[PDB]
Amino acid sequence: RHVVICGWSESTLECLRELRGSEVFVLAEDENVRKKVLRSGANFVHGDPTRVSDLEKANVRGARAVIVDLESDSETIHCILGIRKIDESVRIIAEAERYENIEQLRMAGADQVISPFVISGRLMSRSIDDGYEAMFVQDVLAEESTRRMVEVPIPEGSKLEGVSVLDADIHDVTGVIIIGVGRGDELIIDPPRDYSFRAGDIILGIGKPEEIERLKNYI
Amino acid sequence: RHVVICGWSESTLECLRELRGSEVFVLAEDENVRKKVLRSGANFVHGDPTRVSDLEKANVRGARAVIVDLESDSETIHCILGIRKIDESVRIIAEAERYENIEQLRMAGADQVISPFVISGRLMSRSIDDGYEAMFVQDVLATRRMVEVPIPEGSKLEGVSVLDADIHDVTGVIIIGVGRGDELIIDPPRDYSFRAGDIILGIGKPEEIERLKNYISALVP
Ligand SMILES: [Ca+2]
Ligand SMILES: [Ca+2]
Repeated sequence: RHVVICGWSESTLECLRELRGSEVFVLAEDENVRKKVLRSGANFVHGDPTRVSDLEKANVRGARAVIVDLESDSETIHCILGIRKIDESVRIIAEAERYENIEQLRMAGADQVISPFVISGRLMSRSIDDGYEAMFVQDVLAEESTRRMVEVPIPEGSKLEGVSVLDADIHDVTGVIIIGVGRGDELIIDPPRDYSFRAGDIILGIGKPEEIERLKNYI
Repeated sequence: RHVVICGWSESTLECLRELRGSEVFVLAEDENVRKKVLRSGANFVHGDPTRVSDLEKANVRGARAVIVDLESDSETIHCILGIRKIDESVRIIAEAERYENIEQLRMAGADQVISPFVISGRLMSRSIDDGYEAMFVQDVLATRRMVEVPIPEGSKLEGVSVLDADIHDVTGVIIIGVGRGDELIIDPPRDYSFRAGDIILGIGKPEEIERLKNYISALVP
């Protein structure tokens, strides 16, 4: 389908770059960003992210997801309320500028809130002696990285359905390091050898392209 | 030792929550942030982070590290230059508001640059279907968290390989990578050989982390 981005910022620019090859619509009030937006691989809709009519024009209804990052947390929350009037099921991902506004965004309808400064501050605290942890985080989240983090869903009828982590022996078989399994609303990091996989489970792993393809085929 | 923070923002506020117990000096020009800075646990120094005299009284010389986060790109650069006039080796970690200034920051002397909007933008792109990757980055940076453990001189594993070390089964800590020199080796091969100085990046619970520390300690009287 398509993804809709509300607001044009250093965060949303990086997001668009990472969605290369995907259809994207960017909705913003500053008409001067159209060229960069087009060059960046997306369609640009000039409008107000807090206005239902404009959110509808940017094709919010039925979108795979809507990403929101307006200049202010107050503007961001108004946009979320607006999206929910159009599609109460579409996934909404919003950026919070200040920690004190996170819950407000969730209440408005955000399914996920990303707080750049909370992540940066935590990384700052972990970088007093060296920068390996920050390096790890920034790199595995990049689609272009040689060894990156991938999400692989366990399809219905998978050979691993009902199979334990131990028996799946994924790392030796694929080369992919399993960091966690997403099931329902939670994430199980380093699942016990006992853990039994289920269809619908999301395997979070790290590996090179080759190893990733192997995991997909294995799964 | 002690850590110095230049400037004040939501990022340094969060950093402080993480550095509790450690001695921290915050140097900032807007006197309006003094209240919050003291409540966060840091000693406050009102001054110009771009001025050598103010950086010196904030204890930059000999610090463990200096974290720099100023709104101005130019000011961040000026701050780094000031730090380098005082201490040529102290670790400098700077925040970049815009991707385009990352290299100017390194040119000035920053050892590391953190780009909040790059990390956020990538997480946005990875969160289209679900939020597990974001859930990961959160749960690990704050039962199980990511940790760095240095291989000491004369360490038991100093010379042993990943296959032989079988650290995950022995400690329960999952090894996500090894830091050596200035390169990070993610998921070290079976043939990889631990060396003194290496930094092991792992995810585990406090007890599993402790097991790793002892499994890695040096054989010294
Ligand atoms: Ca933003
Ligand atoms: Ca900042």
